[PDB]
Amino acid sequence: VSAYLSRPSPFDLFIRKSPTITCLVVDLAPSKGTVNLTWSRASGKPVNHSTRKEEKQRNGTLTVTSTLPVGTRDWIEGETYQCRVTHPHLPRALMRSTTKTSGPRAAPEVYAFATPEWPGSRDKRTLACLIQNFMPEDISVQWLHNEVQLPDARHSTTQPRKTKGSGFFVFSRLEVTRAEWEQKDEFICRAVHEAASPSQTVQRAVSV
Amino acid sequence: VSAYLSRPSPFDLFIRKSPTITCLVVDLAPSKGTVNLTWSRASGKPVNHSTRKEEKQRNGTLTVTSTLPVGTRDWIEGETYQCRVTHPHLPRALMRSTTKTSGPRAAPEVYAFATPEWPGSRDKRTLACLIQNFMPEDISVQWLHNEVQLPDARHSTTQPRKTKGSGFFVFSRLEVTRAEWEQKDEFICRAVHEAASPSQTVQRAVSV
Repeated sequence: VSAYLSRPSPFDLFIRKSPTITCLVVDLAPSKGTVNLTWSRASGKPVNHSTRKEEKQRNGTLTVTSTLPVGTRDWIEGETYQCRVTHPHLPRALMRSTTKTSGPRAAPEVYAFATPEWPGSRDKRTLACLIQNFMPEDISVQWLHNEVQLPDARHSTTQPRKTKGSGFFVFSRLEVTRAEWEQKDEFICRAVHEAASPSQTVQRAVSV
Repeated sequence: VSAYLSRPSPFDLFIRKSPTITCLVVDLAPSKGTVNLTWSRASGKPVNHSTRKEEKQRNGTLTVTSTLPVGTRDWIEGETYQCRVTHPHLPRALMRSTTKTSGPRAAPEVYAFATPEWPGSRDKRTLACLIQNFMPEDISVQWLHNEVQLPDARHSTTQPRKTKGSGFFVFSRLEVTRAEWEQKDEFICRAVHEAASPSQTVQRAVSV
């Protein structure tokens, strides 16, 4: 029985302009009672209506999440939100809180590229992107075929990792068909991040 | 209070030829009693002497690990080892087990490269490597300046991530000085993995 609270994704915060935070509760072994999640603002101000999702996987996880729409300005100004998790059997209630990260800011550096695909085949052509030197750690990464964005499910992005002083880096891998591999020059890796002024967005086409 | 048991690193198993497994126990809040770790072989056979390490970080973690030297052949043949963790306050003892992963095998594909370093500076030149299409997920990655291996602490490697059917991929980043950046053609990314016959090793120099 664990719980996690995540900050808004930069994409939802700066592009979409409709930030949300999510409280995720994982129950390795389900005993039946209801799992409650309560939201509150440290400032005492009112919180909006949240969305609850319950999903079972007979593997060993009754996943439960609650997504709370957050004010854009309030979040940027530092409001702190709290998720109070109430599971039937446990003594004390779980409590998680989140706020914007403070500290210095640094823009992301983006580098997209293709992996050598030397004939004689059994395959998977791959495009990949390295995004680095950014801080804080929150960032949204997305692939585009020119001006149109591809579904998220198509790429795999690693978790932000610290480095030597610089800040953070993330790596994204995108497997593509032979067809789109012929127009790889048209694929673009885009990063959305707070420190990337103007418009918190930085992108680069696959170098060839 | 959590526990983790890891399999041997491919490097220790195939190059060094002296495999070890490690039981790591993390105690977020220390109450003082002793933390015991007991090793056993599912086959009942004798286990060697293990090495115990205790380290404190007033942050909130009394880390404790026990490393057990493992037989090369026994491990390759499928022996299963168990770590029985005994902490003072908890009711039942924690138990973790590990064995070689079964299933299909696939060699790693290695691609090393340098990130564009366009003048006008405040910096960090970087070399990076993408290793993919391998399975099982255990792999050792290392950087070398020609024939000599660099200290591990110098690079950062992501955790193996699944993909679409293919298998796994891992990304490694290596920040270098302006000096070594002049001889980047000499840096090599090497992967040690079971399916990479001959000698379970595959490497590639930084493409330029």
